[PDB]
Amino acid sequence: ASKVKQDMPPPGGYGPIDYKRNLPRRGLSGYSMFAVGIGTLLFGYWSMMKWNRERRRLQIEDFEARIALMP
Amino acid sequence: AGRIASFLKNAWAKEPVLVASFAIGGLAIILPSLSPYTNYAIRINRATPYNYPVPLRDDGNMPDVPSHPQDPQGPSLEWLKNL
Ligand SMILES: CCCCCCCC/C=C\CCCCCCCC(=O)O[C@H](COC(=O)CCCCCCC/C=C/CCCCCCCC)COP(=O)(O)OCCN
Repeated sequence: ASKVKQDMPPPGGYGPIDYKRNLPRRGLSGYSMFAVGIGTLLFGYWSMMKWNRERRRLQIEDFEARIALMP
Repeated sequence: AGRIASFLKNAWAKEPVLVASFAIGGLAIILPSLSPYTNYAIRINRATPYNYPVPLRDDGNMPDVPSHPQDPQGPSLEWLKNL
């Protein structure tokens, strides 16, 4: 006596279902990456230049200590 | 002018690795000849006293040889301190 009941889609329809490819760009330019790399290299070069010059001075100092102690 | 430009564009499009390798190699070859600090590197290598400095027998005719390490004569490393 009751209404026919069955598994049916809701009145209207269903919400849209996405299927298309979605790969966002999500990246920097090539120039920016290359510039960051070159700047990092230059900073490291300058720091290591100072450090190695100081190390050469220290090495000369201890070599002179040896020279003084040798006789 | 334009032929080499197109060749370099094609190389950058197809073989960036080889382009970078050749650029780095060329820079490494040519830049040291134009640097003013190469002589400083040579002098730093020369200024390292690996062995004992043997003193010279004084004969009264060496005005440019010190008689004590703290005497003003002889080489100076003041340039190295400020470098
Ligand atoms: C003066 C610098 C010299 C010293 C520095 C270099 C040290 C190390 C670099 C040399 C290593 C040897 C590299 C030998 C190159 C072989 C070329 C070749 O035949 O490869 C071609 C491909 O390469 C070519 O396209 C032929 C030559 C193209 C030009 C390559 C670079 C030439 C110079 C470009 C830059 C010049 C200098 C930089 C300036 C930049 C501008 C500001 C074949 O590719 P396949 O792997 O077989 O393909 C399989 C899949 N298809």
